[PDB]
Amino acid sequence: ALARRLAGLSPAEQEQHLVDMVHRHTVAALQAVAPLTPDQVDVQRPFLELGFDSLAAVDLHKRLTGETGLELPVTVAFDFPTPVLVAEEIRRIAF
Amino acid sequence: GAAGATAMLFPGMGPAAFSDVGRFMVTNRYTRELLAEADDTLGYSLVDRFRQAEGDYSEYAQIAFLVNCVALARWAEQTMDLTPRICAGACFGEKSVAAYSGALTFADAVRMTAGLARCMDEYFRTEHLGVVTHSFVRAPRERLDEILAELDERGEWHEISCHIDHDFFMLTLHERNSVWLEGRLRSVGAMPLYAMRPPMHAAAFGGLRDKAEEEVIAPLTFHDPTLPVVADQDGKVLTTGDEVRTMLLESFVRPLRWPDVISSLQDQGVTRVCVAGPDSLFGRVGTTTRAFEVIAATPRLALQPR
Ligand SMILES: *CC(=O)NCCNC(=O)CCNC(=O)[C@H](O)C(C)(C)COP(*)(=O)O
Ligand SMILES: [Mg+2]
Repeated sequence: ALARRLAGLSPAEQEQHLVDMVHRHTVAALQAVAPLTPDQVDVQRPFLELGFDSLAAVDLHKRLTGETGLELPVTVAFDFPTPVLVAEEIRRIAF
Repeated sequence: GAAGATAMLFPGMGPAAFSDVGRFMVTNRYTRELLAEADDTLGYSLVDRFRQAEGDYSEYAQIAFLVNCVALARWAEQTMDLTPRICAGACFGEKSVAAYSGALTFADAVRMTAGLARCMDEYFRTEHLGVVTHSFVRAPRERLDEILAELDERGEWHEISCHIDHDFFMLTLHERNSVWLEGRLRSVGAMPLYAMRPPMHAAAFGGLRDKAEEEVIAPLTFHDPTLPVVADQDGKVLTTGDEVRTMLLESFVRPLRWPDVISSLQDQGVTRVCVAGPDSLFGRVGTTTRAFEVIAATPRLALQPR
């Protein structure tokens, strides 16, 4: 289903799109911890640095499993510690 | 959010190191206010004997946790003009709600929290050696029951010690299962979180409950709480010093059912909860965050300048 919406875009536009989505859910997951965090966030900074705990990591994994409809490991936020790397990993799965 | 009553929740004791709460305990005035009442009750310097203590769940770590949660419970009320209509505590939280609800004088609560801490210390030296509580999340009820079935079939003594959420349980059993269990949890695609040892938050200590009643809970004197208290075991709403007394003893033989507490607080028309103390679970987990607008009165939040 994902591969559909991706095909047609440059590799870099697919980067942009995925990084954008993984960002959307990273701020969403980060709002549950301390709503004090802004609406946007530096996608190159590791999650735990931004203020993830174990339960946010598992929260992100639901949201991403949700939208992507893919087999992501529960520990995806730990194994790929920056939004960019989660988007990197998501692409590799979809193809 | 604001469309109903506010509840004051007290969290279960996490692995608290003086390192994490130190500056707050000596800075915050509510803590200093209680620490002085506590030092008087105990006849030693709690902060100094906490600071230089070993471990995560020390005798003095336990007292300190009560001081901090209760202090933060008050701090939150005054600073954020909260007026709770009902309070609740999970496991150790019971000791905190006891003091807060007025059900016990704060000095009695200290005497109690100390007495139990010491009864357990002495208990786990001989009883339940090598037993371990395993926290884990993304283990749906269907997938746990597969693993519990294998333990039944293997004939391995085991106890769900806390129900946290639909897919989040603490499981207490012998450590000879630890590697085995983590193996199966990852198979179903759940994530192991923590191995408690000795298994303090487990609820299979009939032996302890009797000795705790004789030496600690009996000499104490329990007044009716100034507001309803919800019970971790079943979610029942208590209103009598006696019911509180029971709530505390029951926790040696009756596991935490956090869903029931939420379900019950919801029935009591709650929309807002203030989780008072160093928490990272009872304030954060879905069971709470799906149902209520959370206010984590962490020591971090208390030290935040404005
Ligand atoms: C009342 C009661 O049962 N209290 C004890 C509940 N807690 C434990 O058994 C400790 C479990 N701790 C964890 O599972 C994790 O360390 C946390 C607290 C969920 C945080 O995980 P991550 O953010 O490091
Ligand atoms: Mg209990």
